[PDB]
Amino acid sequence: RCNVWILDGDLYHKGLLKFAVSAESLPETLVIFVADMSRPWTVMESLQKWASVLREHIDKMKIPPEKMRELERKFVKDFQDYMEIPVLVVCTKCDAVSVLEKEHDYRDEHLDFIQSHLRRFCLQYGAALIYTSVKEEKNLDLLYKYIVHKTYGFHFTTPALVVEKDAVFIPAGWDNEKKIAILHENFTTVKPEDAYEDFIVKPPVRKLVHDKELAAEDEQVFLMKQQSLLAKQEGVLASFFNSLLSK
Amino acid sequence: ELTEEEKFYRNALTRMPDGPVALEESYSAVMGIVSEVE
Repeated sequence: RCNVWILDGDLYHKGLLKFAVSAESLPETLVIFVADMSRPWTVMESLQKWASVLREHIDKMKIPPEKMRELERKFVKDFQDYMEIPVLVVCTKCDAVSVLEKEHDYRDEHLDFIQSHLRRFCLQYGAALIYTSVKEEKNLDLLYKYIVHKTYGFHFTTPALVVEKDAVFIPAGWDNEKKIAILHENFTTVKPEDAYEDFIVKPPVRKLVHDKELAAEDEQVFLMKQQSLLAKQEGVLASFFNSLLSK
Repeated sequence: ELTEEEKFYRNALTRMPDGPVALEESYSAVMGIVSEVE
């Protein structure tokens, strides 16, 4: 049985992480990072937020530098040895892509943009990317198999799927900048180096802006003001009718 | 539309007077009993 630890989204509870991972239990732990595809625009901001939180957590652990470099060597050896600590990025509510086509006029270029961003981030952290949909039950068994493989060392056989928009799967080591360059061919307006935020926009949700506080004047200032007061006492039609007048 | 945060006092956990200390003791105590049983 594999221990499961779900941290609340607020940083106020991030200090609970010390009770989820310890020095003895760090190598046995597999890290899962969730990305919400119903809110794609915050995905990388959230990912650098939580990854940075994990880096800060590992900093407070005070692992010996030799042991830390040993862990890095083990992880990288697992990395380059791939043929056709661990970090796995899981995308949730990818079926909301169907919403993005109808509500925000997205297209294959935008989806290529976000997934190329996600694969470059996975390269940065050496992670495996996967797309899921609990609503549609997509890639759940593929997930479970990969999780068991990477934790218990079980076998794995599924290949990398990078053609379908909402079912992408990339095991660790598969991705590379040359392999990521295929999506940049589909780009016709944006570039790989363009900023996330300028192209993909965070919608300005029409929150109820509470009205200005209307305040009654104080009695003294009001009476002073009253004392001061008391003591001192069509075209388009014309265009058409000009058009039919010139001729 | 009213979100879950607006509907209920989910954020009240962050308004404890002694910070998150009391929440840690709750989680720690669960860790202590499990450590002994294990």
